Amino acid sequence: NEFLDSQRVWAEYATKRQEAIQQNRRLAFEELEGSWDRGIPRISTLFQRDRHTLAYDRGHRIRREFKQYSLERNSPFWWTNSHHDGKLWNLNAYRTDVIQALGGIETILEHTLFKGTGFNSWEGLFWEKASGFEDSMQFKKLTHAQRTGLSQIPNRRFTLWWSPTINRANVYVGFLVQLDLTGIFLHGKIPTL
Amino acid sequence: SEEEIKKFDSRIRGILMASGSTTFTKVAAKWNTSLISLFTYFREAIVATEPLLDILVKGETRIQNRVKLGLNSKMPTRFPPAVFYTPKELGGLGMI
Amino acid sequence: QIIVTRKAMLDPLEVHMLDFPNIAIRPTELRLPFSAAMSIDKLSDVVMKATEPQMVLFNIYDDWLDRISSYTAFSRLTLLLRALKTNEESAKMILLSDPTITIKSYHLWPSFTDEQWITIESQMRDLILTEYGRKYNVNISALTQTEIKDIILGQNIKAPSVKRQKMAELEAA
Amino acid sequence: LSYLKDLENDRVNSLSDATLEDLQKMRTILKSYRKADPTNPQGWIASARL
Amino acid sequence: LGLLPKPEPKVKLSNMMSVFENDQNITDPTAWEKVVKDQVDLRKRKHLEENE
Amino acid sequence: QYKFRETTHSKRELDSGDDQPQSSEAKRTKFSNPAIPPVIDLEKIKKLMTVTKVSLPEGSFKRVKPQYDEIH
Amino acid sequence: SFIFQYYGLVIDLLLLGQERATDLAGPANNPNEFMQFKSKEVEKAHPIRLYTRYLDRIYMLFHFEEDEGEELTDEYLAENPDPNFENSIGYNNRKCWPKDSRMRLIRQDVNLGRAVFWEIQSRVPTSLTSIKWENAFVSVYSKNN
Amino acid sequence: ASVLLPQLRTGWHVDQAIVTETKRLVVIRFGRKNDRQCMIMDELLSSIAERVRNFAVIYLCDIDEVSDFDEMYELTDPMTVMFFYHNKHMMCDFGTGNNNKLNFIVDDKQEMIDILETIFRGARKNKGLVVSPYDYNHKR
Amino acid sequence: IRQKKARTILQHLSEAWRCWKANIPWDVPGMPAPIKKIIERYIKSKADAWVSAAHYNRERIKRGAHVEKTMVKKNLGRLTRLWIKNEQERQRQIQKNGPEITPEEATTIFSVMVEWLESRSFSPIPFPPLTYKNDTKILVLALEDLKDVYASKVRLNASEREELALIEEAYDNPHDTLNRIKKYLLTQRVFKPVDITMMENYQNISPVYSVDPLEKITDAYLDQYLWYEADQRKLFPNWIK
Amino acid sequence: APNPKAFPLADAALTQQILDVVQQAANLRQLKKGANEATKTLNRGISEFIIMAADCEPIEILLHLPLLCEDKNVPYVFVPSRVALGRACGVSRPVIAASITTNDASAIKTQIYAVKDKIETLLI
Amino acid sequence: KALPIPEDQPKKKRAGRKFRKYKEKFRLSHVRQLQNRMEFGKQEQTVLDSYGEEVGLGMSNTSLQQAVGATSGSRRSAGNQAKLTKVMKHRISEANQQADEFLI
RNA sequence: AUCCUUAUGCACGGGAAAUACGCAUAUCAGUGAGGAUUCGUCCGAGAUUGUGUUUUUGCUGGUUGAAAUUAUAAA
Repeated sequence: NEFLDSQRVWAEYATKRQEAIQQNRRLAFEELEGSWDRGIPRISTLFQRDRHTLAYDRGHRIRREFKQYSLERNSPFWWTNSHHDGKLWNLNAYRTDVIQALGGIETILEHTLFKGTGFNSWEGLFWEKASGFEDSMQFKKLTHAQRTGLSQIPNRRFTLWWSPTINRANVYVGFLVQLDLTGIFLHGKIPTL
Repeated sequence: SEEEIKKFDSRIRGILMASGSTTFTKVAAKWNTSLISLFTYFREAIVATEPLLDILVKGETRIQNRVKLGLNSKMPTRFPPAVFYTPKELGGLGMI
Repeated sequence: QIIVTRKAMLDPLEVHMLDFPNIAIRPTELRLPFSAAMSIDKLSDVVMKATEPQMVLFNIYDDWLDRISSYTAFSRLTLLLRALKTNEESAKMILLSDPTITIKSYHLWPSFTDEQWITIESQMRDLILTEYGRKYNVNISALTQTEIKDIILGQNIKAPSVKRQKMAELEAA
Repeated sequence: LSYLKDLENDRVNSLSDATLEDLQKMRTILKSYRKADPTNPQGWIASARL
Repeated sequence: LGLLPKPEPKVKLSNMMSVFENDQNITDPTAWEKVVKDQVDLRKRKHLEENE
Repeated sequence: QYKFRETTHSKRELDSGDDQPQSSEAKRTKFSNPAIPPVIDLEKIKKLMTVTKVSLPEGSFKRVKPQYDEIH
Repeated sequence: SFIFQYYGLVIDLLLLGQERATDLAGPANNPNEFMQFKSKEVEKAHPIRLYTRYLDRIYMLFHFEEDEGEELTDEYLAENPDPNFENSIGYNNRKCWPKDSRMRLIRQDVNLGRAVFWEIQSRVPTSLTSIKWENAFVSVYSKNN
Repeated sequence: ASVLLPQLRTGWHVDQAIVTETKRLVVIRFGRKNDRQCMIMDELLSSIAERVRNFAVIYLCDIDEVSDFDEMYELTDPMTVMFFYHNKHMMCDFGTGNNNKLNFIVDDKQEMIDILETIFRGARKNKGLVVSPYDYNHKR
Repeated sequence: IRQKKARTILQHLSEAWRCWKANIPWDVPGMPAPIKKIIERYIKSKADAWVSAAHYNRERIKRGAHVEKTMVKKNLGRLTRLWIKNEQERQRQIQKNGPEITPEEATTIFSVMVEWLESRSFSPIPFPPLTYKNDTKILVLALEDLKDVYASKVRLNASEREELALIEEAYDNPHDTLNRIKKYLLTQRVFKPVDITMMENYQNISPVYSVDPLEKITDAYLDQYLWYEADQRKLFPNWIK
Repeated sequence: APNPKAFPLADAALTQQILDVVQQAANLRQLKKGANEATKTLNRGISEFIIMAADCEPIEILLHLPLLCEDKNVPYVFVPSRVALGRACGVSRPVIAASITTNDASAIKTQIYAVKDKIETLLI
Repeated sequence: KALPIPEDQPKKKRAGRKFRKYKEKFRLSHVRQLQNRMEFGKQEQTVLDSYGEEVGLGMSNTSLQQAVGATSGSRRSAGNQAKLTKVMKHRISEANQQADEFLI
């Protein structure tokens, strides 16, 4: 579909260009909406702002391929190079759809501790990320154990968030031990939680 | 190709190992990237190849289990999918 | 940094400053005394005598920057403006204690000497403090930090709402 | 002494498609700008640009 | 193991705005300026005096 | 004054002789040991009086210790 | 990378010979689009219809007009006498594919394929690159496969 | 190692060792000389001991030769190690469940050091329990 | 005083193993013959066990069987070392018996190249001129590629930082950098030596060559230029990918 | 006592002067230490004057330099102390040969010339 | 050489234009802090870098800004712009000198 | 007596850097360290080893919290 569609939309683009020429115009990238995130390379290429520089980036695919010998951490996308090709996939739709599948945001939240945070709506919030947190406290004279603990930490948040559905009958079966002084029953030594 | 499938499997396994320290989220992200790589690049080919499909099934399961293990020594009956598939931004892991 | 005095100038300003993304629009905890622009005399006059939208320019540090530091100058301005805000007339009087100490044709403040300037500043400070005392019933002894806060910001102050206080207490116990 | 990533080597262009939610805020802002009397003109222009 | 002198903060016209150990730093702006400028002069004067 | 490391020491005697014209020898070791380490200073500590305010001058004692300038 | 490519060009030329490589290219003033040529006739000249290379992996597509293939097979036999027919065994297929629809190792076809690969091997020197039978995969299309 | 680590002859000796390290932590290895697992542990600890030196100390106990300390583990008696500070027993919660003693081989020298470090820290704090940085839950 | 001696001998044992791993001889002088022999024997035994063990581990990994999370890592080190040994041994062998291309072969293949070139009628790629038309752009491209790696990461190690700094310098004093590059191309026949960390694509590994950050810039430039230049002149046939 | 073949040996004051000159040259980069460097200088022609160490043992390792000087008409001395010479050069390690090199635009040209003259006087 | 007794001292407490800079190099920046915050609901903004698309800017980019386009207000700092080592600097200087010589 | 050069020492002042900066009963080192090269030659001063700190030494200040708290005495 992508290759046939590429064939199509490039022809279309060419036609458009010809038309523009006939009517003396630079080709309006406003018109190419519809056939924008299609084609290989994408029509998003042609009107990227670094077009004329990337003209000289040649033997680029092969260079990318040969990164398996230069940079160590190894590349799950050696094949395409965003610049010269474009977003060769989209998965934005996917994120949207997954939420829907799990009864929308609200439903998802109702799994999580969220309502415990006691906000009216969710519009105004933000998370502090885990990687960021790790980074922040990895500028200190920390003995390896400490570092490990820090690394672990970004779970001791995730777990808590998902607590109220990692800590019920159906998820884990067994005891129901009372966390001391509190009406909070575990369903297992989910130690972080 | 068999070889590519094998490579994919290895990648999954790699992700799974070196997890002890590594966060659930990071691991999940890695998995996503690997799976995205697999899919975006072959696309058509996966739906035919049954072995690859099987691997994907199992790989995903393994990934889920790592998280489960982290959460509790005892394996659960089952989580909801929620924790795994909910997006990073709603506090999930964002497995694709 | 476009620092803004009012809290909610950010959004509209931000919108109008996408074209200059280098620029970073900062709110502030300081109740800065630029609301006392109209307490200044020449400026006020110019505002009055506009028949139209008029972009108008002033070295609000008139004869200052060759004599004292930029920061120093700004501090002085803050002191004076604050005083003006508190009670304009008093400030004016202070400025115009000596009629020999005139205001030039292109300035907005009474071209003093350095000792004189210092004295004026002191007077202004006194006015600020005394006025504050009169207003919000407080002993003028305080701490130097507190005094500084009062002058610079006239800020909200660490004013924990009753609820907050209660929460804190709970946490403590 | 893993050092900090030189701030100005942060990632810049060819980003993901802008989020509907995000866009809506902008739209709202522009509506406010417009509806709070016309500029007269530039508000409309700004909206168009957006 | 002495406290025979004391060590103060070496202000300048670039510090000026950032030192708070000595008082009056925004309180009495021009007084503060005088103090800091004066201090600087003394330092310079001291150097010159030493040379002399 | 001496620039190019003044003069050498075969047994130090030569150096001493050289110094002789300058003529000021043993005072500057009663300073140099106080600086080159402060062990002498430490010993001394384990004091010193100025012409203070209201000396009288019947009063005659002044110690020093780092939490406080203890006057007797 | 560039160096590697250049080196492989030498090897490519050897594989293709000067003449066939040239044909594949087209002329210098007006080069060809990958896999195309100018004429149907220059396509149908040498065996080597398409050729390509992606790094180490080369991909030569040969054609043969029955008789030619037979001749090649005969030559191969002469060089390497194959009485016991240890040739469908000792060969590679795409063990991925079904049983049914991989290279039917139909003796003659197998022989042809092996002959072709032998020829290819002969074409390039050893000392630049070991081209091994193990590593090669020589699908044959025919009346059979 | 045999030559690297110091070994104990009798229960009294062991007790003395446990008591008399005020500053350092004390890892004893209770194990039968000729066993695989025990040997491995000793090898690991040989490496670690020098490293951790200024904070911990490693010792060895032939459990068959010195049978005084079958109070410690109710006669389970696999080839274990135990952690001590100010003559208090120090409790290192892994997954395993045996919070008392690590009755299992760890292979990452660094990992071993880290756990020792953790326990030292715990001891200094005054804590009896300490959660290991690592999990385990494989090597029972 | 035997304990001390034993301890010493332990170190010797360790050190010969280390040497073997490195791939350096254990030509210790004052050691007595039979002890030395014993040590050698031990080392041999280790090798027999060690290499084989590594291979087994690798096989297991390939299978996807079950293997300890540190064991695999260990194997990868050991395996890497073995690979290195093999490669350097290969090199040594080559050195011993001359270049595997005999002259006739060379003549054949060189001739093939030359004739091809003639057929294609190829203007050779000239040295990057002192005032090259597409110089600056090329340089920029090179630097971008170098950067690429970091664009993600939030911390940097030291080497990485150094590299980044170099890149910045190149950007910021472009002319100077260009000059340096040119000089290197002209002259520099010698180089800071290259360390080879090994990869992890488990089912088959190797090799990541870490060149010194400075040389890298020059190399990058060269890569950019040749690939550009070749493309401009059609050195590479339509077929090559 | 110093070697006979080390000739011309300076006198004390002269020696001191020479060392001062050396020091000056060292600061101004107008000197080269070391037998081999001295030799190089001589070959070039850049040597204004050569300073050797009498207390070089084994003296032989210098005693080409004098010959070279003679054949190039560069004046030369030995000083007595190789340690001293080394120090002057700016080297803790003890040195045997140095060369004050030529350069018209030296501040210390005049001083150097004086020393050269002195050296010449010694020679005969 | 042994590891040091792990004690947990907090003695330092320093600050000072002079000392800030140094430490500014190691501190996370303000834009990095911003990045580390991710808006809650939204599909939060990612830069697809060819080597790895993974990277989320995060709440560095302002809502409105995000909706439109990029920012150089978040190219803020001079106090962590990767400077060379002593060695590296020296090497570069040497190279420059060589180049100059060649040019003559 | 006036002006300048070099080195140093003391300092004002202005900067950059600390991934740097030391130390050594060590081994070697202008009687050649380590490097260049157009291959003719050229530069000429540390190197090796061990090791102590090294997201930093010493000091100050604030806000805070911490919970931050008020002498005796006669009718």
